[PDB]
Amino acid sequence: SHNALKLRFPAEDEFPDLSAHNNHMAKVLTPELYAELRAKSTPSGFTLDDVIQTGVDNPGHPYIMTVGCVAGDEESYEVFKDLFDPIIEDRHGGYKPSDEHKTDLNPDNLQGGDDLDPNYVLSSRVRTGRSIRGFCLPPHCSRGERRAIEKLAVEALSSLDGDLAGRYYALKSMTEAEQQQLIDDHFLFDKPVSPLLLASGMARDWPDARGIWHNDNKTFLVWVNEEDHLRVISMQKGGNMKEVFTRFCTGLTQIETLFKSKDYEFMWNPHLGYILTCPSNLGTGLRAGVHIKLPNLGKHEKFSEVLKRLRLQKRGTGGVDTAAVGGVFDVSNADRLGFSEVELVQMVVDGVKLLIEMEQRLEQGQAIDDLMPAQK
Amino acid sequence: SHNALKLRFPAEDEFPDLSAHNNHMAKVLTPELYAELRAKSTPSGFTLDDVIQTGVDNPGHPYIMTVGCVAGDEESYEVFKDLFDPIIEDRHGGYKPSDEHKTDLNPDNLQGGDDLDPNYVLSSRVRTGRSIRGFCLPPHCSRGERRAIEKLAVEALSSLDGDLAGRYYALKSMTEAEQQQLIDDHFLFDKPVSPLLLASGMARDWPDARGIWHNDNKTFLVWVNEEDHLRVISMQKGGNMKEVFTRFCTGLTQIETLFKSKDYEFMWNPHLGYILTCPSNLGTGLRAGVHIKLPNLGKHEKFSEVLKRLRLQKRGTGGVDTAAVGGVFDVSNADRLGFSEVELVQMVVDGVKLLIEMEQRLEQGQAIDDLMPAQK
Ligand SMILES: Nc1ncnc2c1ncn2[C@@H]1O[C@H](COP(=O)(O)OP(=O)(O)O)[C@@H](O)[C@H]1O
Ligand SMILES: CN(CC(=O)O)C(=N)N
Ligand SMILES: [Mg+2]
Repeated sequence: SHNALKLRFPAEDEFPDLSAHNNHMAKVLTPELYAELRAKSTPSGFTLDDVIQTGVDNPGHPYIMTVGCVAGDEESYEVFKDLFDPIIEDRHGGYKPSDEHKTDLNPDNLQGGDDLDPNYVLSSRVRTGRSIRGFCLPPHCSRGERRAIEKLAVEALSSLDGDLAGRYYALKSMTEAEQQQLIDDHFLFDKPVSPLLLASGMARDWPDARGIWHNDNKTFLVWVNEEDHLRVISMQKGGNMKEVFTRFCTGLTQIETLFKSKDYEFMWNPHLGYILTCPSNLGTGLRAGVHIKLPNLGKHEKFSEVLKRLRLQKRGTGGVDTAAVGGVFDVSNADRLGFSEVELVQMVVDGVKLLIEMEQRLEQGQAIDDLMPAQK
Repeated sequence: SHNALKLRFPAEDEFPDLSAHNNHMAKVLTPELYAELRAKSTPSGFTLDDVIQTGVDNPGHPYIMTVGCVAGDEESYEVFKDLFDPIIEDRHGGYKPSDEHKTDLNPDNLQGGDDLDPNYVLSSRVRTGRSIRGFCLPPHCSRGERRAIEKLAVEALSSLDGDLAGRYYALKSMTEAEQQQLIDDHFLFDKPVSPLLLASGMARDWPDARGIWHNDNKTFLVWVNEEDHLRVISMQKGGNMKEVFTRFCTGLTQIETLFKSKDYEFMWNPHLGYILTCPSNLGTGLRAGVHIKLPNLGKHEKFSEVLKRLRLQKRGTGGVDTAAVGGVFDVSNADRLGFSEVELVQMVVDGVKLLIEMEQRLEQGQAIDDLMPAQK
């Protein structure tokens, strides 16, 4: 109806001015593609203008190119595939429209990874996101859908016991004390301040139906209705990535089984893996990483390059840890789609091991050139 | 609340005794203005008492006229504008509340200054400072904020390349000899001995989250978290001020670009230019100068007159808190607001040549007074 009104205007009159923009959406949205897709709509009523709104509002930057678009439901990726495919291929370094994504949530396929030198790895974690099929994604979901998702999530999470026994914390009723504890634990999320997220409409009705759940041992954490229906995180001190990944896989499996009993399932397909709001999170939507002490390597000229070759990413940290050590970094896999969860965790395990060997060499004041890896 | 307690005492009982003080703050702070602004506070909690403490604690300075107050966050200049505006006007030769700041980082607009006499100018340097919006300034920032700033600065600076490729050296990671070596060679900020630094609260937690980043040749350097979040410096031996300035403009613009790509912006506004801790560093926050041998002029009557005439300030060989040794004076532009960066460097280039002229004649007994220029 509203779209019907826009259709009365020539396509070029509604076409966004992206002359100063720098995001994936802007790169692919040609005057032709816009005229071609602007009349389309998903069953929930999500249109091309809805998909690209955030990319129009947020120009992005030359160096850091943002995605500039979001899916509003599972059908968005199909209906507007001519937009998403090029963006997906570009963002995930060559992932073709015909490629297949393999999912592997079997910890036993992981080789080693249970002994990352604790003298360097302070903590390990693996996180992902999931969408419940049948409901619209955060940018487009109604208060009703969101509340239904929250109910489904809470039921399941409250059924978990033993190692995964825990409790739910609704943001709405959260006390100052709970809020602080969660903040000290790095388990809290607030209303997004990022315009990329705000412009998509995902922050509507905040904090209605949003919540945080974590097990009593504080090694398993779930965020409900934030960027995606569910955000799942497994973590713990030390470098036992295998243990962290095992809890990750077990937790996801149990939750899924709980959903299936009520006839619900995660959004997933052979091409895009698990479906999520932002194209950059498709496939495994998995980020496996470690907080690692690398005071020597961190100050080395080829640090960023080595990470790149190992297909890893880094971020500095701002805690007392890096202050005392003089170089603690948050390192994780860079890939998301076209690699299974196992292969992704494997690259972090393998990558970290080499990082540690280099750090030790540097400690001894030796060279690390012979240890340099080739781009993987 | 502490301020609430103090508000229980009449304003006259809390009013500081500035009878033996000689700083800009002292020239403006009246009992009336104090009573009017003492109940105010910024979102961060910075109060008038916090703003003026250093000026109450420090009646004067052995080498320069001091401001006597500091800003604790970007909002300080607005909430306490009735204090700052008069000071800013006095410190920056008449800059009024209605005036506008102009920027000009175009090296090409600088004429000459590429060959200041090497027999006089030992080295040329151009520096400025930048504040990251959203964080409190050094007088008030928490250990957490300061650590966050260092984190952001290190990741950004690690992207510079070419002649600007560099490395970060955390203060806490240098040996005692390494730190003093950099200080004595005029590259690193001195130890927290400054009277302003101590009294304003900027020495807290030292040396936590403080450090210096610089390229291989140490011709482009960045101080992290000293008196300002960032102090960008370009320097080299000799008198080729133009090359120093060109490198300065280049590096500076790349730095801003890198921060923008991360959704961060420097504190700035049309009126005050770039926002820094000390009002004396507003606008361009630029201090361009040379280390110059002037044994004659140094011990001359109207030397301070020629400098005040040329809008130039003199400092010791080791900085503002030091005296000139071996006849080597630090001569730089005095004002920073109301003039563009190019105009500022131009005044230093033109000024130096007049200084060398006066020197060349004083060394020939031809004590000249005709060279005396008109105050610009
Ligand atoms: N022209 C110059 N050449 C070399 N070193 C300089 C020059 N100017 C300043 N320095 C050095 O910079 C340091 C800081 O001095 P200060 O007076 O505080 O300057 P600023 O405020 O600009 O940083 C000192 O160590 C000083 O020796
Ligand atoms: C107090 N000072 C010195 C300084 O800020 O470094 C002034 N320039 N007013
Ligand atoms: Mg200084």
